[PDB]
Amino acid sequence: MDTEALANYLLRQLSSSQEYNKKLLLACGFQAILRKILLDARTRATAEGLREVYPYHIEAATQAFLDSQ
Amino acid sequence: SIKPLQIMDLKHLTRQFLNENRIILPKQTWSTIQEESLNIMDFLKQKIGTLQKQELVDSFIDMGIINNVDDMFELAHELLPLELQSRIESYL
Amino acid sequence: TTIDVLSSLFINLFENDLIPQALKDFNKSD
Amino acid sequence: PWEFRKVIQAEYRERLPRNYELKHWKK
Amino acid sequence: LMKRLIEHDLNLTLNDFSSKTIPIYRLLLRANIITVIEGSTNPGTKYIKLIDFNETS
Repeated sequence: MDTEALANYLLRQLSSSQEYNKKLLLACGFQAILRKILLDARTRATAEGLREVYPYHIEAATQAFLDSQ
Repeated sequence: SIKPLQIMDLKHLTRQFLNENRIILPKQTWSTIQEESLNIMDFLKQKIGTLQKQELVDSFIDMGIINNVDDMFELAHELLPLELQSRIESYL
Repeated sequence: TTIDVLSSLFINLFENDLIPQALKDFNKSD
Repeated sequence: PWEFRKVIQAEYRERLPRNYELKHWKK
Repeated sequence: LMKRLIEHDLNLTLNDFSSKTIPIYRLLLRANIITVIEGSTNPGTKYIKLIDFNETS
């Protein structure tokens, strides 16, 4: 699934070069924020210390993300 | 509800991201990221209700992802296929 | 994210605008 | 008095968290 | 900037790259020949250089 395919997804839920660039940048933002959520999940996984990023780590990452944004 | 995005698509996207930082994900973790992607998308629609270059750089700065437009097209370079980030550079 | 804005606005509308509109007209028409 | 948009501009700011940035308000 | 990139000097820093030449650093980023060093030593004045073509491994 391409980053421009993520832009296509955001286009499908949202609704030509200028709009193309706008939607590509929106896809960049969505991808970066997904990466941020996963990175904060890894950070929470560091606090607990077991093998892998169990689901409540992504959960806690989302609450911290909302509490800071 | 038609909003959800597939778990396999998230797997394919995050596989490349694992190389920049190796996140390892059990199953229910995949299901929770898929479920909370809906909340993330709604929160983004709140944060970004309309698309503009100044608007998107300001939104991503507010998000803490970047510090300036320089960081913004650095992110675009590291997140987009080669020709595209040049196309966006023409837009900035 | 806006449920008790919606209901409060509706409830606020009725006692703030509707209720006095008929009440004053009802009082006037003796 | 009738216009509810002016009321909501005050309601949302107290409603949502301060760190919940109301920089952009969707239609 | 070229006589410094060719020698791969670490003094190639984005604050030394003028506003007129920061786009050239962006072009080099697109080229990806530059080792994209996320310099943690010093913020803002990030040090970036080309991968040394002379280094056999």
